[PDB]
Amino acid sequence: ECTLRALVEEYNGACKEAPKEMSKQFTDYNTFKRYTTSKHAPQMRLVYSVRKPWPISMTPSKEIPLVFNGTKLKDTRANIVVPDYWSKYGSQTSLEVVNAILYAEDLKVQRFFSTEWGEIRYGRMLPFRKPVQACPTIEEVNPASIPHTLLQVFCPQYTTLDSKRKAHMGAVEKLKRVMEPICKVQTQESAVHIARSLIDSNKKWLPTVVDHTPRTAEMAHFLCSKYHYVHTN
Amino acid sequence: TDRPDHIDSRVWELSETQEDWITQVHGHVRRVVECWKYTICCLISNMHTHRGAPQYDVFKWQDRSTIEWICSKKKVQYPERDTPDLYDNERAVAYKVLLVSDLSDHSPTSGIYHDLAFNLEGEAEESCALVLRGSQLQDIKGFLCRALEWVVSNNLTQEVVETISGEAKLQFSVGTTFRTLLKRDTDWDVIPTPRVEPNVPRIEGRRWTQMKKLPLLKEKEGPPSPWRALLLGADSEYIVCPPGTDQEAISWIHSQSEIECIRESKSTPASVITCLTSSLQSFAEGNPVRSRIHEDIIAFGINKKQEKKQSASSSASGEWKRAEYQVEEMSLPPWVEEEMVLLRSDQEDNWIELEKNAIYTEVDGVAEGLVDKYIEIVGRTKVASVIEKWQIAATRTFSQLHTDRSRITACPIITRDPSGNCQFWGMVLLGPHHVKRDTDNAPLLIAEIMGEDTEEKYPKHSVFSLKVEEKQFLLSLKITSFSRNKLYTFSNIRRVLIQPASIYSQVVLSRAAENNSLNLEVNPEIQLYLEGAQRGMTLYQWVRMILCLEFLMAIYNNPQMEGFLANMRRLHMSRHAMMERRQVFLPFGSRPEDKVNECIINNPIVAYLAKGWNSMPNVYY
Amino acid sequence: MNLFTPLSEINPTTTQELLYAYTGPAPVAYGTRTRAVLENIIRPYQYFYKEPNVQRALDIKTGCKEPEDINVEGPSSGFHTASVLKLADNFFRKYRPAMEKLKYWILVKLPKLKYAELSKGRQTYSFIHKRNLPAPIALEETVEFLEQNLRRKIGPTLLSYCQAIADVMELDETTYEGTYTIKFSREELWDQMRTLNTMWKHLERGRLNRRTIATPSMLIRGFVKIVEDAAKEILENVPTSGVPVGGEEKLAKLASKQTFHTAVTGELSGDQEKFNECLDPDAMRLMWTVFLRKLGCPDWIMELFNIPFMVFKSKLADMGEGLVYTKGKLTDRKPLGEMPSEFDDLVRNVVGNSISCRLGMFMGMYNLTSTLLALISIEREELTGSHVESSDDFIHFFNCKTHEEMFKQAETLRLTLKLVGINMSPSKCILISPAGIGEFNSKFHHRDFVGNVATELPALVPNGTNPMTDLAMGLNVIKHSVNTGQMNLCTGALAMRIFNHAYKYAYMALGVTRRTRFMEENAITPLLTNQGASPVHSFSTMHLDEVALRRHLGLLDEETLRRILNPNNPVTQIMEDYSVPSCFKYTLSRHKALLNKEERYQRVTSIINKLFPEVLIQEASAPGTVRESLKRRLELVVERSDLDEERKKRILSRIF
RNA sequence: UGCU
RNA sequence: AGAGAAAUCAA
Repeated sequence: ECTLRALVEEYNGACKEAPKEMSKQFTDYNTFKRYTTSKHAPQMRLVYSVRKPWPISMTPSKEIPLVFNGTKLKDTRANIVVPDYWSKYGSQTSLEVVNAILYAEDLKVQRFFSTEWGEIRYGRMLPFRKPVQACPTIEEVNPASIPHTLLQVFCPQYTTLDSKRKAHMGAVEKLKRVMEPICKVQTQESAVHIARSLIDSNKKWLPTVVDHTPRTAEMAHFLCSKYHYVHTN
Repeated sequence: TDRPDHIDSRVWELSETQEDWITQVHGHVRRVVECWKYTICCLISNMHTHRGAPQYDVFKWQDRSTIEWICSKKKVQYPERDTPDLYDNERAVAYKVLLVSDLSDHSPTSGIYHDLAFNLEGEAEESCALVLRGSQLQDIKGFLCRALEWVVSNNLTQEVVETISGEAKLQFSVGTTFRTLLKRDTDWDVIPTPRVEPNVPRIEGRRWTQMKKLPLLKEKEGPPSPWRALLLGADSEYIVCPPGTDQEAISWIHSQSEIECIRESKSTPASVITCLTSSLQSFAEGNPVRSRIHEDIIAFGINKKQEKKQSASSSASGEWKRAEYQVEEMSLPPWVEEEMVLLRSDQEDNWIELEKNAIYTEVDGVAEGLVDKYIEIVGRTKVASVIEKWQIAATRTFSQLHTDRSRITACPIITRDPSGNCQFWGMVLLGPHHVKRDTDNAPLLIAEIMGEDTEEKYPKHSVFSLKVEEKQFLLSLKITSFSRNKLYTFSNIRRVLIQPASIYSQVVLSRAAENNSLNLEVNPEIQLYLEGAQRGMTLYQWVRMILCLEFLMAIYNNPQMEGFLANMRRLHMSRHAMMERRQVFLPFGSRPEDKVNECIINNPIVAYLAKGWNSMPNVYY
Repeated sequence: MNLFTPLSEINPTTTQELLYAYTGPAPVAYGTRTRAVLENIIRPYQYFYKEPNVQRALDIKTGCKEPEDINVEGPSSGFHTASVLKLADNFFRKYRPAMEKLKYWILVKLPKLKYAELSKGRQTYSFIHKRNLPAPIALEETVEFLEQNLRRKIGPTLLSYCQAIADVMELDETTYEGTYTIKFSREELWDQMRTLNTMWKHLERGRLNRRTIATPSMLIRGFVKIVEDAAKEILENVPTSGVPVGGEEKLAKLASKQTFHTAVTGELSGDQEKFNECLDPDAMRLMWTVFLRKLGCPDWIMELFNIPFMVFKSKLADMGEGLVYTKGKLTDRKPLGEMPSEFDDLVRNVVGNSISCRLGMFMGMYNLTSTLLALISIEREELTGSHVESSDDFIHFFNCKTHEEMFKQAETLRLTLKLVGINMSPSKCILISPAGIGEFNSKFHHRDFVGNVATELPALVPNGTNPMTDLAMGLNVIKHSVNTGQMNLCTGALAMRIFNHAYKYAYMALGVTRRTRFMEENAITPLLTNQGASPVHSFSTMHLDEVALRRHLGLLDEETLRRILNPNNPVTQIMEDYSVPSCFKYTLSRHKALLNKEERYQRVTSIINKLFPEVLIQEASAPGTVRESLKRRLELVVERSDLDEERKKRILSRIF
């Protein structure tokens, strides 16, 4: 497949252009993955960046330059309205593509609109914060075994016997069934982020007046407070 | 560090990284032993072919994924630490090179893989000798005997033996030269071992004195503080304009206007009105940015740094001395109460138009109802209009303060009522700003509409008379250089509504908690120390004054205000404790008011807060 | 101020958040830090003795002092050695499980620490270019320097990095050849390792005077990292520590404990005066040595724990640009020593542009270790109360029987902190005898309720990047503020509305704009919040992505849904983003010898990111260099392909 | 050149 | 000029 020759040519280019850089140790990756001379925050410049005449940088593609006096292509940089042009009079994709491009978001939304809420009643409750699991997970996976579960899900061949041993079985297969369509449509970084978010059991400090299940702990900024408490299903 | 002469350079380079040798006990020896094992593996696996494939493939000192690939094809798997050094395809068995000083202890290590025990002097174990060919035994013997004279040449004997005996141990080594450097600025060694006998001396201390009376903050004396905020605030007004864009309103105003000075200040010469008129014309012809006129030099202080430096150099006289900076002491101005009263005045418009969020749960309805009622409480107020004016002015000033233009930019302060009529709050005038740092100040010429004129409150503002269709309004004009960070933080002045909203929300929710039903219409009686005595007042008015005072504390924020508030929080806590009939005790040299009094210099609202504190009872008993 | 003190239906402590300056410019520091740093340096020498004797006090190597030398009235700088031994022994004897975790950390977790985490730090002064640089750049500079000087490859572990730092110091001469070669001596390298870069602390609130912050060099940051990880491991298991893990339950639990009615309660809330400039590094050396000795730890562990503080005792704090001198109206910038000033005592400590300082410390370093020094002091038989310590701020709980014995315990607490160099501020510590009213860090306590009050208002603005990600960021920040108790129903909803309005304005969608006027002229109805449509989120919906909500409620319908989420869109083709890749997930359009190095590192990162799918899930742990690892992985991935062997060797023939 |  | 607050901006 052309991907193999692409990797070979990129390897040859990296070796030719960067002699000393390739000679660094492989374990140094965790060091030079963040090598950048860039540092407050774009929040202080976004208002002017959006109003720049050509804010959006767009890769060459099939976009009309002038529509109803649009001047939206300079051949690169694009116009601020081309995302809205890509919402009407554009190109569509398959229904499966849009169904699989977001899965964890759908799971979070459906759990919101699936629970009946009782009558909110007020009192002098004093809420005390305990560390509880942030969001519900597809299966109970220990924090230590999450990297190995992800390793089995994404790259089974680049693993080791004990990596398989200290990986929670069962959740790997369900993660595979749910991430097979997601992997092919999104990038690998996005795929691994979504998968870990599906399996991560991160204990976060949340307000607590009664014992919280992960389902209840996911939505806790409005269920209980110092002056109100509504009881779930 | 140097490579042994009996080991090939490739093996040494491969060993360089395979394990961390420098932080292990007896380094440069475990590495040599592992190189010996790898060389043994190479010699056993040297140019031997079986079934058209190499007879021995070494599962050692190479990338792991290759081992898993080869083992997967062979229907076998090995974990990390009992990894065989080599595997034989002819017999489908795995081996590990494991040197032993003694040959009598056969000691089968594990049943997963067999072992190839070769002693240092050369002879092989009976099993490993009978399972391998003669040439392999001979050349392994040669390599081991060569390693033997290498060892005896530099007497590596005992530490090689203990390397063979057991697993590596981690060590950290500090040299003798670094140790002398480390001890230059201390009396103890690297590991401190003082000879003193552990004990806790009984030091004689002082007593704890009770705060029987609350401290009284020192009211400063001097000239009354002027109004030093960026904009007029409570004394701000707007001019109603016909509906349209900003350029249309500016054109209308410029076409129907007459300018005449009523009060000219030395700080802001009256000759800079030409710049304002020129910018009005420019922004009315469709060019927000205009060229530079002669009066712009005075208006924006062009080349003021160089000429002042030249004047200082010419007037230099005396001797160099340490810099002494003086902050002039000022008293509480009488206009703070006037601003408090005016900012609470009721307006006709809501002045707070924030889009309602969605509602899905019963909880969301409560929050939205509370927010809407809070907006109703503090919306039809002058302070809300001033907040909107500050938001618009700061945003329009900041959006044009991103490049390094050397020409004047116009940033009108124009708001639109629900009907559509434009409202001329004022104007902001950017000067040449070659800004490089967020701290650097950008020259501005603030032109805006007064409601009343007071020379003592505005000693630096120039006052002009404006005639706009038989209606007269005052017109401020002040030269001000104002920084980028301050403009950015004032562009989000709407955040000040949170604290009064917090207080109102907590009061309403406390009512909701005391009963068993939300009301959203409760307006209880809040008791306060007003004019010395204790008189109550309603929640809606209380929240309304809180918003005005917080707005003043926000537009007047400096090291003095933050220090005053930070050091006054504990005195507020102490007052609450004495309210709850509780005793407040202090250590020996405790003067809590001294930490607050140092922050009261010239800030008008710090002085106003100090007066409010002093107008309160000192003892509660 | 009388308006902030209600007398009915609501407590003055409940209105405590009105005494803050969230909205309003945070003060920025101007000009030189030289006066501030010289003032910070002179304090330990001023209060070392009962009477100011700075000139004679500039001869003390170890801050040990006699008990009668301790100033019970004013600040006291220095420690009592035997007191430190006894207090450390007492702190070891109790909380033994906490010290057991330290043993496991040393034996198991410490050897597995990598030096790659040193790249996740603050700006670090680089001794090569003599300028502040980002942490990864300085880290790789130092690693390359050690490799060129030690003729060996530095191991991935942090212990290997510290060992390399140790062995590089015995070399008489060190070089950094590579167009650009600069020499160093043992003394020069030692001075660079000792040098502490100082800079103004900006955007700080709650102070009238500006302070300065000092940062370590990469030659000592590994040792500091080891010591601070050990300190965090200890503090995470002791009940008396108010570190980020302790501040949640400790204060709330202490505010809820019942007390016998006949007993006498009490809370001491206060700040430690001159905390940074009073502690001596030898006290921490001694405490750490006692801790390691009573664990039976080996001697190299003791040396590793002691090197950081010993280097600190030899610190060369950078003065800065010099002191400000006036000749009337004009001003000049002059170093310390050229002209007389109020710091003429410290002229003898001037080394180049740096200054020697043995006594005292600097802020921004050894934050967690300083907390430990404040908790061994609490370990006394007289002190039977409850203490919580967090850097320079503390709260203490007294449970006594008589007021006189309570005052005796309070004085014992005041003096025992003085035995290690910790002076609580007399004007900042307040004791409430009857019941519970106090403050700690940012929390404010009244009766059974503890209310966290923020120091900085959440930035209710988009954080840049793209609308989809920063909408989620803003909602998450508001949710975090609500969860901490700072906000509630109405405050949270109002913050949401303010952020939403600033969000709609920040992407040019409010009012009559070019984008807006484009939508209604091309019949582009608005469907998203960034487009100006009605907001889909609510108070109970801060954790949900916009597009999923709009699909569930039937807003984005189906035809527009396909088009906006098409993966092949022209516009397109990281910690808690939780946003879908769509068309609105776009990006905006924004010493010189380093840029090409950045690009080379980025390309090598890109090739590794694709050939190794396991390098994102975990950390890169494989012996060998980048070249051999990539080549072997290429060979392995080609040989496992479905292609026949002839194509396999055809592909392998072009690899070089 | 249009944030209540 | 002015902003400002322990010293800078007014390239």
